[PDB]
Amino acid sequence: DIVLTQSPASLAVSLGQRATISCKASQSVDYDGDTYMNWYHQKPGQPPKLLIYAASNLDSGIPARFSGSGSGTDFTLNIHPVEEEDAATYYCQQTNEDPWTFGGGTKLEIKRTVAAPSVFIFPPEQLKSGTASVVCLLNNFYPREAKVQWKVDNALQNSQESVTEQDSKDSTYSLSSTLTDYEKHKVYACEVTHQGLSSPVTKSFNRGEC
Amino acid sequence: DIVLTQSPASLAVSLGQRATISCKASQSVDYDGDTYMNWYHQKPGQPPKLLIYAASNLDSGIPARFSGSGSGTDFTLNIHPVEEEDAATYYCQQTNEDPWTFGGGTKLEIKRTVAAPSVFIFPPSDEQLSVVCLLNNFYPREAKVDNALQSGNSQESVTEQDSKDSTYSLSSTLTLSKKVYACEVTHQGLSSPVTKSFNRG
Amino acid sequence: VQLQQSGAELAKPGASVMLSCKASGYTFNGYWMHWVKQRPGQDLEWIGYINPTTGHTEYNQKFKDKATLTADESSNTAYIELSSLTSDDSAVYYCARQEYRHSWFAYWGQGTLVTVSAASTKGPSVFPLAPGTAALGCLVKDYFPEPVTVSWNSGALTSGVHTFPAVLQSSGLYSLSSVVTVPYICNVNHKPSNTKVDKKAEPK
Amino acid sequence: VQLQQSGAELAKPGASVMLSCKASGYTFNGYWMHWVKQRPGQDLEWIGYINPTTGHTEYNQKFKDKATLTADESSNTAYIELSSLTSDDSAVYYCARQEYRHSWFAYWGQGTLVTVSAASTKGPSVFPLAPSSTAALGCLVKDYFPEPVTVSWNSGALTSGVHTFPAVLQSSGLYSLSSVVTVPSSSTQTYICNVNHKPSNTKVDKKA
Amino acid sequence: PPTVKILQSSCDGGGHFPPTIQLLCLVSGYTPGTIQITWLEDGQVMDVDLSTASTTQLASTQSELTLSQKHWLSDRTYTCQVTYQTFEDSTKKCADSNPRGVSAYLSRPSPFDLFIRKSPTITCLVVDLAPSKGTVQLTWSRASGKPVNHSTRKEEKQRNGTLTVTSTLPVGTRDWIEGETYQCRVTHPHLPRALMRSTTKTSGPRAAPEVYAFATPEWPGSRDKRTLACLIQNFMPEDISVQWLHNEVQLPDARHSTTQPRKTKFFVFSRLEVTRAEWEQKDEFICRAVHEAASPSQTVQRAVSVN
Amino acid sequence: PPTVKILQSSCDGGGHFPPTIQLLCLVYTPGTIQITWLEDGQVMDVDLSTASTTQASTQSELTLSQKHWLSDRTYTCQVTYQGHTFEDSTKKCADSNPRGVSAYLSRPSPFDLFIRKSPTITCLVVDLAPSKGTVQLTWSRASGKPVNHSTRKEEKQRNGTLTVTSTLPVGTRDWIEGETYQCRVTHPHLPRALMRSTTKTSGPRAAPEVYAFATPEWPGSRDKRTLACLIQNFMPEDISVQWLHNEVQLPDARHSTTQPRKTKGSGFFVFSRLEVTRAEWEQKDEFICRAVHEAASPSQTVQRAVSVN
Ligand SMILES: *[C@@H]1O[C@H](CO)[C@@H](O[C@@H]2O[C@H](CO)[C@@H](O[C@@H]3O[C@H](CO[C@H]4O[C@H](CO)[C@@H](O)[C@H](O[C@H]5O[C@H](CO)[C@@H](O)[C@H](O)[C@@H]5O)[C@@H]4O)[C@@H](O)[C@H](O[C@H]4O[C@H](CO)[C@@H](O)[C@H](O)[C@@H]4O[C@H]4O[C@H](CO)[C@@H](O)[C@H](O)[C@@H]4O)[C@@H]3O)[C@H](O)[C@H]2NC(C)=O)[C@H](O)[C@H]1NC(C)=O
Ligand SMILES: *[C@@H]1O[C@H](CO)[C@@H](O[C@@H]2O[C@H](CO)[C@@H](O[C@@H]3O[C@H](CO[C@H]4O[C@H](CO)[C@@H](O)[C@H](O)[C@@H]4O)[C@@H](O)[C@H](O[C@H]4O[C@H](CO)[C@@H](O)[C@H](O)[C@@H]4O[C@H]4O[C@H](CO)[C@@H](O)[C@H](O)[C@@H]4O)[C@@H]3O)[C@H](O)[C@H]2NC(C)=O)[C@H](O)[C@H]1NC(C)=O
Repeated sequence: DIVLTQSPASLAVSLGQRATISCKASQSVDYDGDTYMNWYHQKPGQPPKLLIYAASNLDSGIPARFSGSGSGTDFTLNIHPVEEEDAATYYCQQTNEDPWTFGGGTKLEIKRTVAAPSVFIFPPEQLKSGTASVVCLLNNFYPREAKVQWKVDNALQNSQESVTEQDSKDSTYSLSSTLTDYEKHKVYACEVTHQGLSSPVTKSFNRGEC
Repeated sequence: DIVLTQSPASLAVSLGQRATISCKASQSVDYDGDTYMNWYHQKPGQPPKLLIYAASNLDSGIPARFSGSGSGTDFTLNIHPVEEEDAATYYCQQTNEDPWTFGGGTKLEIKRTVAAPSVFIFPPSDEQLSVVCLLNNFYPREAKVDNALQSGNSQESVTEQDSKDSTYSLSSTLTLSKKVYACEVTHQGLSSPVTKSFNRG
Repeated sequence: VQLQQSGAELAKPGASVMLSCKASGYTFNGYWMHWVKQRPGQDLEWIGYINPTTGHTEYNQKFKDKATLTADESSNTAYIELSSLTSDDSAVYYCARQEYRHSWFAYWGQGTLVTVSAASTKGPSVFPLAPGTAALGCLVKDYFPEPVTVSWNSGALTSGVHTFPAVLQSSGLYSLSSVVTVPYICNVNHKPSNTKVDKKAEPK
Repeated sequence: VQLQQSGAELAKPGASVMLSCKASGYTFNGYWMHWVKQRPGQDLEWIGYINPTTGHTEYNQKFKDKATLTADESSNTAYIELSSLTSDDSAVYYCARQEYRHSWFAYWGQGTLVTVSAASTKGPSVFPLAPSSTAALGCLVKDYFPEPVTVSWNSGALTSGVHTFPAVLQSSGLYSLSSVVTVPSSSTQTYICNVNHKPSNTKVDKKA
Repeated sequence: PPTVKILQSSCDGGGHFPPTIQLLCLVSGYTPGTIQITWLEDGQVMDVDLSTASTTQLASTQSELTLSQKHWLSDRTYTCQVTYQTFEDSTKKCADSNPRGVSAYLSRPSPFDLFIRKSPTITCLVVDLAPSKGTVQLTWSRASGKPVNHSTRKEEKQRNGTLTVTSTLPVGTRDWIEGETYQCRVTHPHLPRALMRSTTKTSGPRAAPEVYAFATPEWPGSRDKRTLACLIQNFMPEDISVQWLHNEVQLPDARHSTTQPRKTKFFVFSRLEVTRAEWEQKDEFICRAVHEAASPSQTVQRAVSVN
Repeated sequence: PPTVKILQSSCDGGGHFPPTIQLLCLVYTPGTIQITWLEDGQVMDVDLSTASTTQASTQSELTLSQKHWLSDRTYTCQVTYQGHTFEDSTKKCADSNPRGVSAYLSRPSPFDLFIRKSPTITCLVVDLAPSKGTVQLTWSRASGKPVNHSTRKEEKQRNGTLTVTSTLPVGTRDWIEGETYQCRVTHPHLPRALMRSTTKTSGPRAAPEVYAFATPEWPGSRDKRTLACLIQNFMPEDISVQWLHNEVQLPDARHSTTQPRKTKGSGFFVFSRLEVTRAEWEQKDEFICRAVHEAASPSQTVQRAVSVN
């Protein structure tokens, strides 16, 4: 068994510079003048896609920014210049000796400008289900770091959050929070503090108001 | 300049027997682990055709009686069983290095049951005013062609061993520039010599 | 030129399942079919390969007791069976194909989400999200097993749609939500439960 | 995949002759075409080859001054020009062809017989043979130069049982060839031999 | 007198084959009358459910044969048969202009398996074969036709995306030495022409090998391990088996690196490296050579020591 | 709206081609229409085609020579119908398993760069057909500076293949500076050009080691003895070996040396064999096995002597 190792595990590159990732193996994947190392990358939910094969050859329909180099046990991939749709997880692969094996993987975050999240709130019609839930959405914000706190009667208290992947077009993340005794309290609010906000913003609503 | 020396230069094999020809070389005809030795045979009037290449490979459309073996400096060609159509001269060739060179040749003769010639005397044509004594389809080639036993007033000509009858034929031209003409013939298959005679008219 | 995998699966611990992979077109020189296991958030593992033209098999030593490959060239379909399933065996299974004179995967499969659980299938409940540009969304909570997918009007509203990854609720069921910004109808599909629910985005 | 060469030729000592060898068809990958000399009843001697695509050549040490290979790619034709013709040059000349990825010869030509002498080009003399009584009739080709002569029976209608004897040199320095053919005793039909002498461009035919 | 000509579908702008190849047979310029159109695949009749015909009137007629990519590329022969009161035109898959082709090798038994182990085997090998063409059969036959034992067949996927089929045939101990020749027949449907290869015991002189063992001096920094070398030269012919023995037992091939026989002006070099604990147990290593011309029992060896 | 598709000539029953290749282009609302052929983009002589129109049905047949059809040229049927253009293309059907071209570019031998100080590189092309003998390869330097004059020669091999070898001299200072040279190969049969680059070896460099031996006297060779030499543990693989007797160098054809191969640990290794005569050792019982290497010290030369008695 050959063991491959990539470095780093994650990095953030801005638009206009070159990204660089290396991958080292337990054996020389060279053989009789040929080198058997490839470069894949996959976006969330999708199967991987080949970018560079044989350590220095480009596949069909791949931009000229992606290039590789190396031999023996050291290999290197470059992305110059980086575009907005390059955020993915990149893998190296060896195909010289069974069993075939892959590298660890290197996640790519796109460094862009600051963006404050647009805040919307949604109350539970669905109240007939026997239990209520409050969802607060933060759409198209950067970076991923953001805080959300729930105010029940203007007081903090059973919440789970999810974050979408970095978008390929907007290059921004999005966050959701599900706040699941409901009728016993009056006012609900979603407190969000973000680096793009000069002042902390909060959206509020009263139950059955209209 | 690799030279090839094949032996023997002439041999006779019975019909259905086994023919063996050796081809010796001055240098290894092998290179890169492979043998560059070929085998051809030449019919009269025609160019040679390839019988076996790389010593141990038969060409497309060659009978299964031909088999070649050997490498390095000594090679061998085997024919079994021999048929009447194999009457030709065999040459071995090397393609190992320039210049390509052939052997001395081996003439294979197909032995068979002895046959007597059909003798005929032809008086000369009146358009010239040249006797012709024909012996057709006999075997073997050992033959002896005014009641005057002469010598030096006639010429000879012989055909090749036929490819389907395996027999020879001979032509004799007794010349007479401007009354009794005849031709005597003695052969091994015949019991006693026979004569064909013709008129002065 | 592309490949087509089977649908999502749900299996009990210790049983066996069958997964497929369909190849398009025709290649007269042949091909090799490989299987690659991956848990969401883990490195890629090579299970093995099988030559559909001859049926020959070679397995990773760590998968010889768990995986056995099968293929039928009459329909360009590749199969794989997993025995003695545990919680560590649940993952997503890609099928990749190696072409002739190639040493790289040229075509990948869509991926088959397999979950090993003793619990039965549970259907989702879809609730809308009622609120210059505003937003509208839909909430699909409490479903099992993964995954369940959602869309907006079957291509009517594509841009501005954000559907977050599934969040495992503490009860044992999953939960997800989709939104859309407009300055619409939600199409929620859950194949393991054989339930397709539609929901419109309008205030109420 | 056939090779046809020039016909018979005659040359004076010290002159030059060029022999052609054209290949039928278009072969994509290319091919080397050699030339092989065969003296009267002696060994097969190798001369050299030429790649018509580029014109590169390699000659033998013996024929380096006697032969010159030329070729044109467009017409699939090769040429060999022999200078300083001598009696040693009176021989049969074949053009063999080696194909791509072959350690041997694949196609051979019919051969171009070259006779180097000072004798005059002479037409043949055809005299029939009288059948007197399996019947037999023949034809006599006398006093022709140079060799060879093309003989055909019934313009190619009768080919079985025919014997065309090799030429023999007469005392006056001229050639003589004979041909016979055997037919059933009834014989009903006609038997005519057609003779062609390529060097002198003469063609005759006589009846039995 | 009808004229028969066949056209076919043109390939893609990048040379690709379409999903379906279409053979259009054109029979034009015949006196109007009764006429029949039949398609023939490799000599046998194809059913008319894959063909459509169109007739107009001189007189000309066209029929379009619809084949799949697996059909036309199967290297088969198709003939448009027109029976007019028999005229025909044939076509097959356009062959490669520079085809790589197949190569096959058939080696001879090792002198170790022939003399010491006394279980000699020959092996037939085909390399550079596609995924398909992977059931290519390798059947055995002898020059005399005498029975052969069962043969093994194994296939191995290579690094360059190729496949190699291997077939090993055991031979009788006395039968191989007298001079029998064994044949290997390679055939597959895609492969048009059968490939044939044979082997036999070498027919040349016989000369015993000269064995010489030596040890490399103590190189700076190389005290925990030592390099041993063995030179074997002037043996005929090139069939030889080189082994290394330590503590009166043989070592695997992976421990040493041995060259291939090259012709002498044959000689081989082998290189075995030992560890510190290797010579401490038994400070003696035997470079054993198995050759047909050796004596007493087709084996000649020499020892070597580290100190 | 017109419709356009092309049909070509079918191959012989044995998969062979006709002498020529004919391509028929079949073309809707009647009006203005005209057909044009394009050879890899360039327009062709309209005299090469013969058009036909039936009212509508319009077609045009273009006859190609097998040389150009097999040269992998792309041909386009350009049809302008009552306004705008519509195009269909076609090239020769690709081979199933082709052989392709094979090219090699070698590094200068250390004896030329270090001992003689006049290195040379070479662009080698192996295994191709005779008609691809006119394949002209063109040198080029990555720095943009012009290249010196090179040598070209074609060679007829045993296996009936051709080999065109092109040697290029280089400047000593330029090579060590880390230059990259490229060989560009062109031929009408290949629509695209093949290129390959080589440069100096950069990486860990280790010094070679020499061990010489003289075989004992064997009973059957009274007047001959074999000399061996083992070189090992050197990086990288670029090296050159020579034998010396009586202060002169023996030709390369005098000793049978092998190609480098990696050791079980660090370095490569090479064996060498030398057959000298009895008169060779009686004149001077001394034989040197020298080697030129990058990391060889001091002057890139290391050798040892050996005697037979
Ligand atoms: C894609 O990759 C694959 C990798 O699998 C390549 O496949 C290889 O292709 C090569 C050549 O195409 C094959 O080599 C042939 O092997 C024949 C059998 O040899 C085997 O047995 C010997 C024991 O005798 C083993 O030691 C060998 O393996 C080991 O040894 C070699 C050193 O030799 C090491 O380098 C290896 O790493 C191994 O450790 C083999 O397994 C062999 O007979 C044959 O040799 C003929 O040709 C050479 C010149 O090339 C001659 O010198 C030689 O003499 C042979 O020629 C005739 O003469 C002998 C007389 O003894 C006859 O016996 C022969 O039959 C022959 O008629 C050749 O070397 C290799 O086997 C094969 N690999 C496998 C696994 O099958 C593909 O080529 C590659 N594709 C491309 C496009 O490159
Ligand atoms: C018909 O027969 C002919 C010969 O009769 C045959 O041509 C030969 O083909 C082979 C294979 O294509 C050629 O071998 C190559 O030769 C080059 C050049 O080597 C020179 O230099 C060495 C050492 O200096 C000398 O020993 C040699 O004699 C030459 O002078 C080699 O460089 C090639 O080696 C490559 O492959 C090896 C094994 O795979 C590797 O170990 C080696 O490192 C080389 O690897 C490649 O990649 C490296 C990666 O960086 C790169 O740096 C290297 O430069 C290299 O590109 C190879 O051995 C041989 O030269 C040909 N001979 C002639 C006279 O043309 C035909 O192939 C044959 N046809 C058929 C169909 O079989």
